[PDB]
Amino acid sequence: CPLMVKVLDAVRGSPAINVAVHVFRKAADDTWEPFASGKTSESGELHGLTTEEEFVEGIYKVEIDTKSYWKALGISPFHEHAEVVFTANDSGPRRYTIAALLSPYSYSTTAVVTNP
Amino acid sequence: CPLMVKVLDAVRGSPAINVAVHVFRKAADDTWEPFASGKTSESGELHGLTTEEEFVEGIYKVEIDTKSYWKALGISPFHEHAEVVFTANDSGPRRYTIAALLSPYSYSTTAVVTNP
Amino acid sequence: CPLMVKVLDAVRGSPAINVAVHVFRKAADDTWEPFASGKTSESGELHGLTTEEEFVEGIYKVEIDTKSYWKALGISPFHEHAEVVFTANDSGPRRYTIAALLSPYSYSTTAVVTNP
Amino acid sequence: CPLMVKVLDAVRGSPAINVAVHVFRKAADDTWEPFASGKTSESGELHGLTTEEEFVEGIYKVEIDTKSYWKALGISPFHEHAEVVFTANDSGPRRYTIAALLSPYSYSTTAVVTNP
Ligand SMILES: [Cu+2]
Ligand SMILES: [Cu+2]
Ligand SMILES: [Cu+2]
Ligand SMILES: [Cu+2]
Ligand SMILES: [Cu+2]
Ligand SMILES: [Cu+2]
Repeated sequence: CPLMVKVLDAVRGSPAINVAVHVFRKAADDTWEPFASGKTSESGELHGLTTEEEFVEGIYKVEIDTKSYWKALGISPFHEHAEVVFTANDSGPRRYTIAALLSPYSYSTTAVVTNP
Repeated sequence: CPLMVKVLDAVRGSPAINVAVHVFRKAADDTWEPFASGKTSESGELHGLTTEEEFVEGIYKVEIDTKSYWKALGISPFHEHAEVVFTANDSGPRRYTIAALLSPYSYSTTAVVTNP
Repeated sequence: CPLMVKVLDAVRGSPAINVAVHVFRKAADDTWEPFASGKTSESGELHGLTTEEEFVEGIYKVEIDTKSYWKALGISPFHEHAEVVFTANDSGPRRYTIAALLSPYSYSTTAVVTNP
Repeated sequence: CPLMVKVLDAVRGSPAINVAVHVFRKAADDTWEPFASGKTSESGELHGLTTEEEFVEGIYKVEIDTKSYWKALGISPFHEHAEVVFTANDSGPRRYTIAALLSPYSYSTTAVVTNP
């Protein structure tokens, strides 16, 4: 993968399992175009979103559907989503990991960029 | 001020001054109606977005735009568009503080909800 | 108050009330001398730890103890001992705010340094 | 590994490479006893700190030497360390990952516990 998402749950101290993730890419008309989506695995990871050939230079939006996650567990959270926007491949091809840490009233997101 | 926004820069341990903030409210037809807007002061806060008379039950979006903040540091390239969507006053009136913590590859946001 | 502590609970999106805070200052012999202590108020803040006359250049430790906070929620088991160590006023006097964000398996802390 | 540490740099959007990590275990006399230490790899990970047989029930302290890290890069940070305290194996044997996100004025730490 050049693009991985990883989601952690701060309440339970576990990976967030089975969370919906939607990735969008900013188009020429200046809207968000759907790019990929998936659900996190037992380990809280989502691999296989794209190929290197399909993950070109651009602006991407990762949208994690955290409200459904917290409601599945009986908790009414604050946010609808955890979002993060990043700019890809301005200097060509790279591994990208979007790490997200969730709690009912707070979250953080991080983009890690690695040249293998 | 039942609604307040505070923005901080985690590299420089400073308030983020002149961050544009826009707030929207979901209408009956499911479009986003404009609700309030402002800039963060010297202490990174924005108060006076609304009154309790106008801040009714609903679904609200707060968008922060950090462009002016970065530009004036002489960091033109990186800047942030961040958004939270939440449900307000569903169990009666509350004071909301939306706090955001910025960094070049990471973003955190937290919400503090009290009852006076 | 050139030194302030703010504690927030990220599960409940609330201030943490009655958190004991202790502050220490490194002495000439490299032992930690007691400097100040207090409890967080209703809004999760502690002010009045010191004056600018007493808050001189030095290396300071701030310890937060969340036991009373958890106990009163009926969460006895989990509680936190957290500590930050930092250098204060090295380039002249500054106001410091040490903010902490608690959760069962995660902890965040941030420092905001301004110059009045 | 039943114990891994993972450190990320929020400024550069990379793993934190070559950071010193010290792990302590709380002893019977109620002091911190040294348990293990190591440096993060190219990927920001430290594996091999212990065996399952040696990582028994107890209270552990992970101390990341972040000040040296930031100074290596030319930045005068706020904190001396990123710390985290956790309780291990109260319910027997588990994989533990201590994830840390660093910036010069803020950090977060998370303990992830997984039953393989
Ligand atoms: Cu959605
Ligand atoms: Cu309408
Ligand atoms: Cu813009
Ligand atoms: Cu002395
Ligand atoms: Cu204690
Ligand atoms: Cu050390």
